[PDB]
Order: sequence, then structure tokens, then C-alpha cells
Amino acid sequence: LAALNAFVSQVLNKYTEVRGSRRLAQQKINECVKSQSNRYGFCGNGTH
Amino acid sequence: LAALNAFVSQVLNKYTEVRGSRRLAQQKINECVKSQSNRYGFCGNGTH
Repeated sequence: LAALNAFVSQVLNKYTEVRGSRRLAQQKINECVKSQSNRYGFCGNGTH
Repeated sequence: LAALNAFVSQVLNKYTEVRGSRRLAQQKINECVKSQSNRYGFCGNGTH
């Protein structure tokens, strides 16, 4: 039972990073695929 | 052995925060050091 608990407590921590990674994916889709953003150092190091 | 496992599981979680902290540093270097960004509330509370 203690072995199962430590695994659950790790899977729950693992799910948290993915939702933080999805915000960046949505932001890039919104800014570089539909709008041609002009912020330096953002998609591509040159002129998008 | 169980004492070592809990320490490894903590060091691995610790390394994950630094990767999220480095993106902000790279963004600030790319935006305020080379481009003079104009977003309010970003580097400095006034006019950069």
C-alpha cells in the first residue's frame, strides 16, 4: 500500500507540468501561426 | 535503499523548477537587453 501511495503522489506531480507546458503551446499557436508576432527572440531568432 | 529513493525523487523534482526559471531569464535577456521592450509592468515599473 505504501508503494502504491508513492506512485500516485508521483503521477499527480507529473500531470502538473503538462498543463504548464500546454499554455506555451497555445500561446505560440495564437501568436506565430495566425498573427506574425514581432517580439525579438520569440519564434525564430531572426525576422518571422 | 528507501531513504535513497526519496532523495532521488526530490532532486529530480528540484531540477524541473530551474528549467522553468531559465525561460524567463532568456526572455528578459532577449527583450530588455537588446530590444528596449515597451510592455507595461515588464522590466522596471516605469519607462524602460
